[PDB]
Amino acid sequence: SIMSYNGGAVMAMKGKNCVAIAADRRFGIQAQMVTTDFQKIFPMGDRLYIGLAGLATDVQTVAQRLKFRLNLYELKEGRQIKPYTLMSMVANLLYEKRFGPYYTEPVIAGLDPKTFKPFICSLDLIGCPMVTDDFVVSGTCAEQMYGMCESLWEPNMDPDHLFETISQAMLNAVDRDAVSGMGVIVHIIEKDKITTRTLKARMD
Amino acid sequence: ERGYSFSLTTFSPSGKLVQIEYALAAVAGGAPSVGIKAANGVVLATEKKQKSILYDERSVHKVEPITKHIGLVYSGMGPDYRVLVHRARKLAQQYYLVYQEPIPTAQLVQRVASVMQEYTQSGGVRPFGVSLLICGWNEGRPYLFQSDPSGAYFAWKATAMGKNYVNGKTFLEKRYNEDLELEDAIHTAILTLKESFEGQMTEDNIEVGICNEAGFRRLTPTEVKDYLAAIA
Amino acid sequence: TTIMAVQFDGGVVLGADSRTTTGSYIANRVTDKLTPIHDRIFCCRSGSAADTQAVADAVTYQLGFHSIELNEPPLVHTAASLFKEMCYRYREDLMAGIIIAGWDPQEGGQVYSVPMGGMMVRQSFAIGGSGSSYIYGYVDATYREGMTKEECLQFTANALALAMERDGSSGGVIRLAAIAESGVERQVLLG
Amino acid sequence: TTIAGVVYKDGIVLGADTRATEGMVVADKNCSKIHFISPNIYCCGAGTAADTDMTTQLISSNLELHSLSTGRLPRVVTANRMLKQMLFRYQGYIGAALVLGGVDVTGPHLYSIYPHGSTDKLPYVTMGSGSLAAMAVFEDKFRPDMEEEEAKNLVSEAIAAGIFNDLGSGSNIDLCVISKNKLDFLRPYTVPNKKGTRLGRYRCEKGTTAVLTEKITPLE
Amino acid sequence: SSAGFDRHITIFSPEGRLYQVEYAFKAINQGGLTSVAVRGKDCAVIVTQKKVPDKLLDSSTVTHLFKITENIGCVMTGMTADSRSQVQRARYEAANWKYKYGYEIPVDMLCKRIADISQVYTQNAEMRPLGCCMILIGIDEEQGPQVYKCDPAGYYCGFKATAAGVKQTESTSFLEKKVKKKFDWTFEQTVETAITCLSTVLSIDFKPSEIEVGVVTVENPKFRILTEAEIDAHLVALAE
Amino acid sequence: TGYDLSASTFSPDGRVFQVEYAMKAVENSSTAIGIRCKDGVVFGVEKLVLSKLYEEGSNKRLFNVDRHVGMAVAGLLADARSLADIAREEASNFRSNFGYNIPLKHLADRVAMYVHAYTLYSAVRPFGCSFMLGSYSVNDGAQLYMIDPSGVSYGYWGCAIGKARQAAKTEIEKLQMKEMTCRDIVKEVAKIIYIVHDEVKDKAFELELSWVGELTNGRHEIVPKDIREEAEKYAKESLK
Repeated sequence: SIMSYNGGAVMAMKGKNCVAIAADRRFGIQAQMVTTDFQKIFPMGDRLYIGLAGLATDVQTVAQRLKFRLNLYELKEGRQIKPYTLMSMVANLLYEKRFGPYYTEPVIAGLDPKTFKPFICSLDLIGCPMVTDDFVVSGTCAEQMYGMCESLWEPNMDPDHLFETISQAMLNAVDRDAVSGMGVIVHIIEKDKITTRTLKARMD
Repeated sequence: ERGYSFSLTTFSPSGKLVQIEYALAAVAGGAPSVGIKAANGVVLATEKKQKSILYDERSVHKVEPITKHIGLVYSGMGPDYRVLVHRARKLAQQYYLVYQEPIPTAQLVQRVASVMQEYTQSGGVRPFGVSLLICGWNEGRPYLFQSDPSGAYFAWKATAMGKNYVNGKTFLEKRYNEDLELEDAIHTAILTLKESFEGQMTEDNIEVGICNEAGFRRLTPTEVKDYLAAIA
Repeated sequence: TTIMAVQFDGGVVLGADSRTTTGSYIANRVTDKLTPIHDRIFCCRSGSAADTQAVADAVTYQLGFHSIELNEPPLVHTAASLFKEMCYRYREDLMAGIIIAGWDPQEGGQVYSVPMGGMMVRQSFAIGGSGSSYIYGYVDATYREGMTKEECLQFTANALALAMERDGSSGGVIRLAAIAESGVERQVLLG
Repeated sequence: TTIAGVVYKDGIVLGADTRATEGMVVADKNCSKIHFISPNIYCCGAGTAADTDMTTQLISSNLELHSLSTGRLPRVVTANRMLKQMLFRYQGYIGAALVLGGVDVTGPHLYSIYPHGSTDKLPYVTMGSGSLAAMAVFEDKFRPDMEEEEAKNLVSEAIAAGIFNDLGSGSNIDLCVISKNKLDFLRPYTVPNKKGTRLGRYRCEKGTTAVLTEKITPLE
Repeated sequence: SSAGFDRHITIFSPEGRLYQVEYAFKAINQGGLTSVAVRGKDCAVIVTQKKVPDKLLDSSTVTHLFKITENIGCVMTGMTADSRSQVQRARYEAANWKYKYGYEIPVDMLCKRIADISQVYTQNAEMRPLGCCMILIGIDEEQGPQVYKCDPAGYYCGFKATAAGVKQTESTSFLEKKVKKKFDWTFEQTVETAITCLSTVLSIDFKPSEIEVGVVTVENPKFRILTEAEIDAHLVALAE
Repeated sequence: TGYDLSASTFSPDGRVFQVEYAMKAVENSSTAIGIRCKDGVVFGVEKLVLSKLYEEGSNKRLFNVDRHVGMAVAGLLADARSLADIAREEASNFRSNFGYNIPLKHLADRVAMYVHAYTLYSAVRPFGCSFMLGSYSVNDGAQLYMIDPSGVSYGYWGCAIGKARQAAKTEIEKLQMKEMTCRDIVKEVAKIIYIVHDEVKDKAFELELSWVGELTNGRHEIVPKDIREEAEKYAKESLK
């Protein structure tokens, strides 16, 4: 399919007072890779990120249009954006192309700007929002990511075991996929700091 | 039409815009009003006298809601008031369809003042003759703003618009303070509305709306009779 | 779907089944297939459901506005003219089987036929719908010029019951209406 | 997807389920399918999930605009007329199957709306993929002018018939009871499907995953 | 105080006035007419004289009582050509309510939408502001009968006894002297005050062929224009 | 005066002089009368020869709007020609949208609203025309209408437009028109034209008579007065 033209995998997972998000690194046309440093996770303010997967054209295009609407929002209002407000903003942007749709499926993760409350959601390619309490996934290798997260997720987890859970979920699911791989990057954010780690994955 | 599209307002040799200063004269010759920001809410009160004993008072309303936490009064000419009300209603829903969240009161005045701006600069039309007072309790702290037919806007603690506003300018300066309750604010809002009213103030000569943190609400004449029941 | 219309000396008599189906499943078990437009003019509709509901609301808007200007009761031929304008213009887009009938002060009872093409014709009696082909030879061997009202209520009741027995898209319950100078007599029948 | 409604002697009970699927994979275990319209009118959605969401917010925006300009309580026939006239203009491209219910001055009113723009007023309706299973319970066990708990028992039975048919839900049967004065809204009304417990040891170690490059960035 | 073009177009003068609209308030008075509306009861009464100065001129094609919808009727004052175009918008936009919203338009909501059309003619220039006035009646469910009145300035209100035309200041002085005591309004009291107020202001004691009576009542909520015979029945009933 | 350039402005007492000015341009036009019998409408136009080179039936003021409707214009002739094409075009849309002939009560409403629109804006001027509308039907009888430049339109039994508007209807009203047949009316129209101003300040004129009713089977056409010549044989008998 068109979603299977470049591959990709984005996973988010909710912790106790923190939230983690991960993605792969491979960029390539259908069977031939090109590079291993393709960005799929974009910062939208502090303690609030977004992940994109699907057609690599619409990954870079939507991330620039959303940044266009964000900076105009944060200047007419002195405050920063709330995580629910971004989800309503993205779903508006996708539904405007109702019949010419962008081929991407976003994943939003972040904390509350005032309190510590984590937030995860994901959307369809036309903008049906969906908030959960445990994890959201998107990409070509979706079913592999559901099988790992249903077994490894625990309700209240420190940032140590949250890191080890989403690492073991992403490493085992992506190695079963063919068109995803070549490295995995992990952002784990919290109230005090932001930790970015890259994992030792199979480069085949 | 022919399609002229020339504006009716130009600069004086002194550098003043003449027509906008004329429209403020029509604002001062309107019905008096007062607004007071208290520590827990905002109180709006206006002065509604019918010209006869025939007019019904349950038909037209002065205190008018915009959203369920934003109300709006005026002091000017009645017919031009209803345009920007219906304009601000449709404008508030366009925020809500995009962001799925009720509009904050600071952001509403940003866009309504741009509407009143557009009739000054554009072609062939005159400006409004209506100043506004906009209220609401968004995110804990309540707000009270005033707009004018020039397109500007301010942020008042307590102010008065309409006739004898310089008397209510002095009276609210001596009466108001930093904090009260809502009930103290309605008491001093009628006492400054009793400054320029007629001989008899009833449940129907005044018309009062408030802003709780539970939302916007305008008062029925049951309470206003019981509130003006010898409480000054 | 089977619809029926017979005029007589006083006025007209209308009738239909219900059974709004979708493929082989009945979506609506009981359905008002006949629709008021003005106080004396009904129509019974066939074809696509969402099309004929949209057309009948537009004609009611236009005819209802038109009679308040004239301060006169509308003509039945005027109402049948408005369906012809929408169906002929928006052909290749609609599937409408409209039959217009009703009493008129100038002309008495009238029955008009607007099939899927867009033409208009006056008839003594008119049928339509999917199950109309089955009673189609019964009706002209049984029809007789100069009936009363009670004969026409008996005539259309036996006429609709044969298709409702037989056609799979038809059946349900019989809805009848008698329009005359006096009033409108609507009734729901089974038998 | 299974939604249903009924009209008892005083008001309207609506029911729905809590699953959204993608292909043949359960995407959501808890999706709210009963949407707000007005303080007396609610609506259930079926079909394309994003088409029902964007449609049910637009009409809910206009009725709030209409009733606040009028100054009185809205009518269900106003919400019917807006929806059937919107959907006809898109020629059925917007795939939305809706069940509309509310209590007016005239009383309770229940509608069913098809994505081409055909509407029906009925005492009881079912929509969705599991609508055929839920209509079995209605057509067997409906009687006119039921009581309160008799109606809530019927709808919770009819939705459960669709859940134990395929494409049911990770069942959290929802109910919205609309009466002349009281409004109810019950998300976990009945939870019949419980996930079994996990019986395995899944010992994770702080350091069982190799890291190539770490990075720390403080905040404030 | 003529400054710029304030005596000619719709711009503000000094002291906040604007003169072209308050020239329209006495643009009604070239009609030479007076209309009276009374709400007292479960009913509502319109009364207005006609003036036929010619035997060649017809009698049925004169009446200012205009049937808007089946439950809403109105009377028009001022100049005739601007009045009948105003009724065209009222007939038109009442049917758009029924098409868009699926029920019958309230009498309160209709007088708003009429006044907003008069607003843009006031607001925008090079557009003449329709020197005529409209009074409505109708039955609202759970509200009773109502009487509304719309200005050329776009100012509307709703009230019990209404005078329009030439003689407002004489008639409204008489109606307050009448409606200050809450007497019983039994649908013959309503007509008797509607007739005898106009019969004292104009001082005519008229023949049955000069006036009309529009009426609506909650026993027959249709708008209804009275017949020449039954106008005489109410007329000899007050002949004491 | 000094307030009367545009038609979009009011006078300080509340009227529009551009409408007032255009009415008395019709006053300088020659007299055209109209009268209806119990089964039809008879028109009549006093039309004067320009010099000699007129060709006996040029530029006539008796128009033919529909199958059963025609006009009796007076005023600026070229302005009435464009106004007649509005009425010709209006009846065709009613035929195409409703399938039957236009009622005359509705046709006068559609034209007068179109005349009304030229009385509002500054970009255009009011029309300088006034005219008659006659028709006949078996379901409605005969009707006769009258439209001023302001747009006020209602029905008469007899009327006159021109210089001698008052001087003609002084002796229209002494006819018992409710019971006369229209064939008797034709010789009675002939004297009313011929009474007022044959050749006093003018030189010569020529008579035109239009004709609609039951005798024409609903058709509207000119009289056969080349047949029997009975107008001038009977109107010229009033010399004594």
